[PDB]
Amino acid sequence: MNLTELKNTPVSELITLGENMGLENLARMRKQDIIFAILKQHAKSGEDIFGDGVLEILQDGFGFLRSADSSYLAGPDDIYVSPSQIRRFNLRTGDTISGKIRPPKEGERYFALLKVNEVNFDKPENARNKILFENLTPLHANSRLRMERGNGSTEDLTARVLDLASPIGRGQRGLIVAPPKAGKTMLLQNIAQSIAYNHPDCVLMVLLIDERPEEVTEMQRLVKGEVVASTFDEPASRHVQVAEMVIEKAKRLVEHKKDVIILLDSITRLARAYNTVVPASGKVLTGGVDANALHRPKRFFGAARNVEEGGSLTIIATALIDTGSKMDEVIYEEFKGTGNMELHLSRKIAEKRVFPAIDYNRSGTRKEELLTTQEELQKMWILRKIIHPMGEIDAMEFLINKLAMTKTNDDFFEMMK
Amino acid sequence: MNLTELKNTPVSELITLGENMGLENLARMRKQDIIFAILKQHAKSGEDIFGDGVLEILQDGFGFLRSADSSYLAGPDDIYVSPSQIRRFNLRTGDTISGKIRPPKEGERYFALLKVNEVNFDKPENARNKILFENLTPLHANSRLRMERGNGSTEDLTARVLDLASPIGRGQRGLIVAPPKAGKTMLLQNIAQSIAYNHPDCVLMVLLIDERPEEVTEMQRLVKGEVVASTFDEPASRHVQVAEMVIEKAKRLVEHKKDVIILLDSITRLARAYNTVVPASGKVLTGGVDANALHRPKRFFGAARNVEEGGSLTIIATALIDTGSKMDEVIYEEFKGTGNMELHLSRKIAEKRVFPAIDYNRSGTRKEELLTTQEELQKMWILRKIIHPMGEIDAMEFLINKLAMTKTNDDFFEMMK
Amino acid sequence: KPERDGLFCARIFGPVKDYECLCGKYKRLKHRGVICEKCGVEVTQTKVR
RNA sequence: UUAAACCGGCGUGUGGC
DNA sequence: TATCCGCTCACAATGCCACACGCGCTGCTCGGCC
DNA sequence: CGAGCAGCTACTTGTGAGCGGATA
Ligand SMILES: Nc1ncnc2c1ncn2[C@@H]1O[C@H](COP(=O)(O)OP(=O)(O)O)[C@@H](O)[C@H]1O
Ligand code: BEF
Ligand SMILES: [Mg+2]
Ligand SMILES: [Zn+2]
Repeated sequence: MNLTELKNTPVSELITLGENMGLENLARMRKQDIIFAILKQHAKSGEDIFGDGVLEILQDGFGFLRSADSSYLAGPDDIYVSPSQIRRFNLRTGDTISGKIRPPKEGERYFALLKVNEVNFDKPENARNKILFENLTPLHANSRLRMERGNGSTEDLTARVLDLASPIGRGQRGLIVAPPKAGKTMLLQNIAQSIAYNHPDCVLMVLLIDERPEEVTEMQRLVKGEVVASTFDEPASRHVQVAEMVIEKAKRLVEHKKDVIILLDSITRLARAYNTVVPASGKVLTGGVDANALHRPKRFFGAARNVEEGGSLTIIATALIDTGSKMDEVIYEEFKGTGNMELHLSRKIAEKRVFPAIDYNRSGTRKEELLTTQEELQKMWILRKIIHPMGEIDAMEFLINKLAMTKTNDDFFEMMK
Repeated sequence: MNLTELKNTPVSELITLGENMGLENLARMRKQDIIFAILKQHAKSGEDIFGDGVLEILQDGFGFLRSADSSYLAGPDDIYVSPSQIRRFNLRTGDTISGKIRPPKEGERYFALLKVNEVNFDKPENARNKILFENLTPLHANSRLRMERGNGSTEDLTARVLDLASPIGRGQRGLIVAPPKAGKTMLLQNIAQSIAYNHPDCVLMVLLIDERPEEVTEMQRLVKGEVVASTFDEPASRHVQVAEMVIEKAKRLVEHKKDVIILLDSITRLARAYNTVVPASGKVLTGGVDANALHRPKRFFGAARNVEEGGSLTIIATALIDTGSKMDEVIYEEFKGTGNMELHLSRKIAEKRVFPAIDYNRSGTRKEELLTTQEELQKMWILRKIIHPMGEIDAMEFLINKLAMTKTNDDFFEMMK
Repeated sequence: KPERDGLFCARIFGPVKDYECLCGKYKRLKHRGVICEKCGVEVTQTKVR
């Protein structure tokens, strides 16, 4: 009936369901076509459907409702919405519109939304009584979000490392600078699992850009919340499509006073995709980029801000370096000064199988006093000072050793003293 | 009678056979025309034919059955199939359709398939009871495939090198980065012979792109399984034709829960061929490529995935570098991050006649714990660590020496200790 | 060009060009009076049509 | 076998004799 | 089962000349043989 | 993919013969 209640179910289950509903065996069409035909048959039975979809507007004027499992892409399960609702409520991009729908007749392609029922888990009056994203006051990260899991595990290491190096807060803009083969994807998994198991009160939403399909499957069923991915089976156009989908969805959810955390990896890949989709302007700068080809990525990394009136938008994005090329280096230059949170993963310690390989030297936090209290900052500062004796390798040794003997932050602090 | 039973026979044998069947001496027409006329005569005798062919669909709607020895190309021995069977079973591209056929009358060109008998070595119900390729869950390589032969030969070297550097598993995506004159073709032959002699349980299928005809003959009668090649006597159109043939055949065979290994060499040649076949879009990027001219190669390299429910699809592809041009370098950039398995062949050690010239530094394996067990990983890691003292040349010396004194992996491990 | 067996055709009526087949395989004067291998049309002048 | 040259059907309306 | 009587349809309407014109968009169906 | 198929004219006049026709 609903979309996700059929999409979180496997393809064989949907085939069996469609065959149970008395239909042409749907194991020949794709899963999206399977659900489309199942909905068409259910609507033929003599009833309406109750659908849900995130909203997209093109230069035409009407609205498209993309689904979750489709990674916010174009498909037959996308619901059509007449522009009349957009003229009524001014529904911008990023509404999980939930409402009643009817089957399409000949000459049509998608289901038509009759009436609105749910606007981003809120009353449709919020569609007419709310505040836009460009008008509020962006602030610094006020709330402190603990990263350590609390079981003393071997991957807890990574979390507690960050906790004693640079914590994460609501409304932060985190950029990870790491060469290839530094343990990026398991770091994403570790930090996401910790933030979702320790703090289920905050909402997670992970973005994957240019990964392997097995990586997509390992990400999608392992972390909580929506797992949006955009792999190589789609061109840079669909890359920017899903990117703009998720950014406007996060913007609207923040407007709805919600805490939205966006993991992103990596930024250089989406920058290349954008360079691919934007035409030239007659001139080519260093690395092979354009003039406006940086405006999209800039905006995309800077949409992060802390909303002091309600909700927040935090982003944790990784970057690619040591690729041999120039464009990645200039992109890192442009994005290393725009973020309000910078962290670095070393490769020399990574290739020695000593993980995690944090750069305790280049790690930093913008205005950390709003993220760390009195004696909390005392402890963090004195430990930074005692680690300050010039060290990368045996500094990682000291950190990992004193972190493996201990379970929590206070244990480490009160055993080192 | 059947196709391959006449095609694996030489041309003089087919000429003698056709002359024995009481026919116009067929040494004047090509071998494909010889077999076509022989089949026409056998059907004139008063009986039906039993043919087999891999399936192709164009925008028209009917189906073409290409043969094995034809390297999946257009020819008179390709069987015609009415679109009715495609409407019935939804036979996509990549079925070795085996069935009954009748001779064509005037106004026709090819034999017409009457009824279906064998659908990818399975019952035609599998044509209606199966799962598509885009719907399953791609995973990592679980199974471990040994590469060493086990005779202590001088080319066993190459295999065991890889075995102690980066093994190969079912569902892997291997990319070899090698400059010209590095020993590519004999490496392909060595690894294929080892995987086919040590593990006949797994199925092999080798792809050759832009090689010499003598190389085609040396490849076709030396390794097991189907040896598909596409040399320069065909344009880039027929290049992409045979490429799409073999990829959809592998996809369907994997859907049939079969292990399919695809050797490919090289990727830059097929990328150039694709750039040749795709029209421009008004803009030209670095190296002289298009926007969508990378989508075909991307898909082609990323079709590899491990199917945990049954069957698997592994690819071992070589790439071209140090060609002086740019397009090959950008292609290597695009394909070095998309693969889940990267290996490098050096040229400086190759030109010193010290083979094989593995880059033990840049060699790697994505998520190798699923490919290597407890003490297995212990041994591999400690040997990587003791080889880690910065070395290319005398590192190759140490490897080749300790590999020439010894016969198996465990011998090396228990004699080095 | 004409269809294989449509209203307009070559192997049914004749060549659309003087001494030129539809495929262009036989175009000289020596092949005048022989059919091709696929269409099978007697190459001649258009008057035959 | 070779060389040269080449490669308005219909209907409607209007007006005039 | 004859004998007009009338109903109903086919067939036709100079020859030339000169000029001009337009003989359409989009949804649906069908064809299944490069 | 092509092609097609199609939804989106009307008081002539006469002259003639073929066909009811009806009616005792
Ligand atoms: N926290 C960690 N603990 C243990 N091993 C790690 C950790 N992080 C990374 N590694 C090792 O480093 C490798 C990084 O894997 P890969 O995905 O290829 O690179 P990246 O994650 O940097 O893209 C993994 O194979 C893993 O074995
Ligand atoms: F997964 Be790697 F960082 F490309
Ligand atoms: Mg990664
Ligand atoms: Zn011809």
